[PDB]
Amino acid sequence: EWVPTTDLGILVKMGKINMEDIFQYSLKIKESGIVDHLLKGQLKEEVIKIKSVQKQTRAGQRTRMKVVVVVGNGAGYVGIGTKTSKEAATAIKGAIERAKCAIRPVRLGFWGNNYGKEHTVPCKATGKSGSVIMRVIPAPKGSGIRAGSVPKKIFQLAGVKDVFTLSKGQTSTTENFAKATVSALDKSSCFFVPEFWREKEPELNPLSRYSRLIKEYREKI
Amino acid sequence: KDLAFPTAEELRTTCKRKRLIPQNNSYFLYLRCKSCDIIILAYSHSQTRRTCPGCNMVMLMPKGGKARIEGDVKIKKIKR
Amino acid sequence: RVRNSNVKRAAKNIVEKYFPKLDCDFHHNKRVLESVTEIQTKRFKNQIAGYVTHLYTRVEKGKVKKIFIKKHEEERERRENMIPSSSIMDTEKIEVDDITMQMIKDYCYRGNY
Amino acid sequence: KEIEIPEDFVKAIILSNAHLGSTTATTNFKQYIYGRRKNDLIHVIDINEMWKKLIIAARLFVSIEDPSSIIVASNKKFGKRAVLRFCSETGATPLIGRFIPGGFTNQVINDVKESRLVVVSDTYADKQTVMEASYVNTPCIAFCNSDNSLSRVDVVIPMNNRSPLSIGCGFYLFAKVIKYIKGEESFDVDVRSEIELYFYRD
Amino acid sequence: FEQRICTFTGRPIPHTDNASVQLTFVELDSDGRATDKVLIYNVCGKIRKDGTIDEILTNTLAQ
Amino acid sequence: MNRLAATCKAINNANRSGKRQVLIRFVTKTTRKFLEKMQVCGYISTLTYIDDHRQGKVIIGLNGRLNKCGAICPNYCLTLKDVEKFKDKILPARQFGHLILNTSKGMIDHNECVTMKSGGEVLGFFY
Amino acid sequence: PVKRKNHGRAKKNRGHVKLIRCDNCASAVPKDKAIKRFQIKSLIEAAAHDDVRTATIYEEYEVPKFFHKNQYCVSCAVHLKAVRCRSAEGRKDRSNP
RNA sequence: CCGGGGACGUGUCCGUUGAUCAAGGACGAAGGCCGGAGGAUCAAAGAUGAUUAGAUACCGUCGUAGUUCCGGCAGUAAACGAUGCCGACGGGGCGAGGCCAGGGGGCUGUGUCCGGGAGAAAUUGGAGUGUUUGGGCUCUGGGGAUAGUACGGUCGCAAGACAGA
Ligand SMILES: [Mg+2]
Ligand SMILES: [Mg+2]
Ligand SMILES: [Mg+2]
Ligand SMILES: [Mg+2]
Ligand SMILES: [Mg+2]
Ligand SMILES: [Mg+2]
Ligand SMILES: [Zn+2]
Ligand SMILES: [Zn+2]
Repeated sequence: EWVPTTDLGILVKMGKINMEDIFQYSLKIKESGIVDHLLKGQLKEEVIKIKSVQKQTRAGQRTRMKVVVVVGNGAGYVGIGTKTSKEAATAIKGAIERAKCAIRPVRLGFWGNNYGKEHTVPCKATGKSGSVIMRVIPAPKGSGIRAGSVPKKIFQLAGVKDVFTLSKGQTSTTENFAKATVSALDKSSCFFVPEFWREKEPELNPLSRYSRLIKEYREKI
Repeated sequence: KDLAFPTAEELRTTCKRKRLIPQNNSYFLYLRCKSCDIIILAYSHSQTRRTCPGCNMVMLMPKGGKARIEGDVKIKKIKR
Repeated sequence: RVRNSNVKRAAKNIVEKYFPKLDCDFHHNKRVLESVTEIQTKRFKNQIAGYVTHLYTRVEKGKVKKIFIKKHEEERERRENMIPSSSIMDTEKIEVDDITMQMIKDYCYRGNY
Repeated sequence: KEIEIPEDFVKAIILSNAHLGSTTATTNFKQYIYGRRKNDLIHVIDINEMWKKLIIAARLFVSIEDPSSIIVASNKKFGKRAVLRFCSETGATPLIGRFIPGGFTNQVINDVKESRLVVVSDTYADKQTVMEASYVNTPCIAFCNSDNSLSRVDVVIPMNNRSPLSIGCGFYLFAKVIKYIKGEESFDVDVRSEIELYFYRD
Repeated sequence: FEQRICTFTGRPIPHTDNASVQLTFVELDSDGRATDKVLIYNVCGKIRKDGTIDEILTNTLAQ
Repeated sequence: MNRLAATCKAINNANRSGKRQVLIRFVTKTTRKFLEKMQVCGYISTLTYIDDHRQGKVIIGLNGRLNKCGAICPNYCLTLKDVEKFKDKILPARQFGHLILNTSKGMIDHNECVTMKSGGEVLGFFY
Repeated sequence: PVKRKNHGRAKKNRGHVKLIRCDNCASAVPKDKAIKRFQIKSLIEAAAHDDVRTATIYEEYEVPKFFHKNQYCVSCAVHLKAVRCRSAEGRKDRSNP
C-alpha cells in the first residue's frame, strides 16, 4: 500500500479526480504512485536505451549506466524519464518513476474526417531537443507508424496508430531523439485549432475546490 | 492602452513622423517691433534673418531648430 | 581541538532540552549529563559536557540564533512590549515636502512643507 | 464602489515614508507614479493605486478555503515581527529568514504546508521563494518597490520595503483589509496600539 | 481532452506548464465585504515571467 | 522589404508576444484584402485602416486565435490540382487553415478555388 | 572560442589604434590593449620623510609627487602582477579597488 | 587655405529617380619593388660577444636594405565583429556622442548589463521573428589530406597576385 504524502495523491487515493482532469487544470504530479494508481490496469514500461557514461577521476574511469525509459497507457498518455545509476536495474526503476511523474496526455486527432475513433496526431508540430528536430505529420488511416525504432516505441505507448514522421539532426543521440518525439506530441496536442475556439467559462481547480477536504485526510493520520 | 486612440500626452512625446497622423512642430508667427508699427511675419524654424524694414533692427536669427528671436519682440502664433 | 557534528549536535540538544538544570561550572554540568542521558564512554561524556559549558556560556549571553528556550522568549516578549513613543501623536501639522502634498490634494489634512 | 482610505491609515504611511518610493522607477511602475520629487530625484508612489492593490491582494488572499495554506515569507529581519504579528492575526503559516530552497518542491522536507499562495516582502530579498512558487503552480502577491523586479509576481503592492516601519506598516494594512473583507473587523482599529507590534523595535 | 484558455492572452495555456497559475478572486460587495461567489482566472506561464501579468490584471479587475 | 511579408512577420511578433493590437506602418492593395480575408475567418477581430496621405497605417486587433500568418514569396503560379498538394505543405492539417490564392475570381481561399474552379497565384496563409 | 567580449582591447568603432612600446618588455602593444597603471607617489619615499624634515631649508616644505604612466604589454603585465589572476566569471569585473 | 562628410532641424525642391550585383573601375596597413631626395632612431641580411650538449636562435653590441619623403608599381593581412548589403518587426536598465526640444523628450550613432527568442554549446538585439521552414540581391562551403599545390589563363619590373583542379 502507498501513503499519499502529496496533496494531489490524497485526492487520487480518494478517487476525487480522474486522470484526464489532472492535466485539465495543470497540476504538477510530484509523486509517481499517483498515476500507477490511476492507470493500474494499463501502463507499459519500455526501455529505450541503456548506455554507460564515464567520468575520469584520479584513479580510473567512474562508469555508471544511464537508462532512458518510456511509459504509456494503451492510448492517450505517455511519459519519458531518465536516470543514471551505478547498476542498471537500480537506474531503470528510478527512471520509470521519473517517467511516471512526467506523463503527458497526447490528444489524438482525425486525419481527414471525424468518422471512427481518433488514430493520428491532430496537427503538424515539431519537437526539438538539443539538435534533434522530430516533426510529426498526421497520417491517413491504416498507414501505420512511419518512424524509426525509438519513436515508434514511444508512438505505440502514446497510442497513435498512423503517423508520418520527419527527423533532422543527430538521431543516434537517442535521449535527445526520444525527448524530441514526445515534445512533438506535446506540441501537436496543445495546438490551438478551431474546434477549441469555443470559450468555456473557467472552473475552480480541484485541489483548491477540495481544499477543505484534503486537510482532514492529514488529520485522519 | 489603445493603439487606434493615442492620448494627447503620448503624441507630443513621440516623433512627428511616428505619430498616428504626421503633425508639424513648426508654425508661422508675427513679430512686433516696438519702434515700428508693422508686424513682419516669419516662419517658426526659419532659416533667414528677419529685420523690420523701417527702424531697422534684427527680429529673429536662424538657429539649429526654432529660430531664436532677438531683442524685444512680441510674438503671436498664427494658427486657424 | 575541534569538536564534530556528533558532539555539537548532541550538545546543542542537551542545552536545548535541559537548559534550566544546567550551570556554568563544568563538573556540575557533567553530573547532570550522566543523570539525564546515556553516554557510554567517559571521554565522550567530557567531549559533550565540555561543549555544553561552551554553549551555556554564550547562551547565558543569548548569542546563538538557533536554539530556543521557554524562559528566553517570555523574557523577550517583556522586552518586545516597548512603551510606545509612536510618532503618529508626536507629529503634529506634518511637514510633507512640496510635491508630496500635491498627490494628496483630493483628501488632505495636516498641511506643512 | 471604491473603498476610501481612512485618514487614520493614510496618517501611518506618510510617516512610514512608504510614498518615499525610490530614485529609480521602471516602466512597469510608472502607472503607480503620480510624480517624482524633482528635489531628491525620488519617485513618489500613488497612494490610491497603493490602496486598491491592497484590496485586490486581500481579495486574492481570502479566496482560498484555508489561510493556513498560504505561506507568507520575509527574508529580512525588519519584517520578522511583521510576519509574526500577521500570522497570529490572519491564521497563515510564516516563513522567516533564509527560505530553504526546495521548500515547496522537495518532498523529503515536511516542515510546512504545500502552498496555495505566497506573499513576500521583497522580490530582491526573497528571489528564491518567488521562483520556487512558480515551480508548483502557486500564486505570488508581493510588496514591490519602485526599483524592484516584478517578474513571477501576480499582484504588485507598490510600497517601500527599505524602512523598518515600512513593511511593518504594509503587513499591518494587509491584515487590516483581510478581516475587513471578511467583515470580521471594520476600520475601527485605533492604530495607536496595534501597528507597534508589527514595528521593528530594537 | 481540453486545455485551459488563458484569460488575458486568449491563448491556450501550454502543455504541463508549472508557471501557469490558477487565480481565484471573490466578488466584492458594495460595502467591501466578501461574497460566496468567486472570479476564477487562468494565467499563462510566459506572461508571469515577463512580469506583464501585473498591469493586465490591474486593468481587468478595475472594470 | 515586401510589404505583405513584413505585415505577416510584424503580426506574428505581436501575436507571439500576447499583444492585442499591432500598428503596421504601411498598407498596400494586396495586404488590405489579405487582412480583410483574415477578418472574415475570425482570425483577427478589429481592423482599422488610417489614411495619412503616405504609405498607410492599419491597426489590427489580435483575436488570440491566430497561430501564424505568413506570406509566400515568390507568388507561385498554381493550377487547380497543385493547390491541394500545396496546402498539404503549408497548412498543419486538412481540417482547418487557409491558403490564399490571388486568382481571377478574387483573392480567395484554397477551399473556395476548389468550388470556384480557380488556380491563381499563392500569396500567403494563416492558421 | 571567443574568450573576451571586447577581444581583450578597448577598440570599438575604430579600425586602427597606434602601437605603444611596453615599459618593461619594449613589445609593440596597441594603446587600447595595453595595461596602463598611472602611479602618483611621492618623490621621497615615506621612510625618509622624517629625514627630509630635519634637512629642509624651508618651513612647511611639501615633498613633490612623482607622476608616471606605466604601460605594460599583456605578457609582462601578468608577470609584473599588474593584472590579477581571476576566475572566468571574475574576468567580467571592470572596477578598480 | 582648399576640399569633403554624416547626424539633426525644416510647410525648401524633385517625384520613384530605388535595392543588390557577373563584367568593369577606384581605394587599399605592413613588408616589398622602381626612379629621385634624405638618412636621427630602430633594424631583416650580415658581423660579432655570450648562452648552450649544439644555437645558424632567444640575450648584448654593431650594422645594410629598410624604416622617412616625393612620383609610380604592387594589391596582400587574424584587411576580424573571423558575422555581406538593403528592408520590416521585436524587452527593460545604465552609460561619456551629436543635433533638436524644454515635459526623467525625440531623432541618430555608440558601448554595456539583464531577460526574451535562438543555438550543439561558448554565446548572442541578431547569431531573434526557421520543419508553424518563402523579403530582395550577391558571394561561398559540401569529410579529411593532396592543396590554396600543379596545368592553362590574366595581371606584375620582380616578388608574386587573381583564379584554381
Ligand atoms: Mg585592422
Ligand atoms: Mg605600403
Ligand atoms: Mg615601404
Ligand atoms: Mg628607393
Ligand atoms: Mg643598434
Ligand atoms: Mg601558373
Ligand atoms: Zn521696427
Ligand atoms: Zn611587457
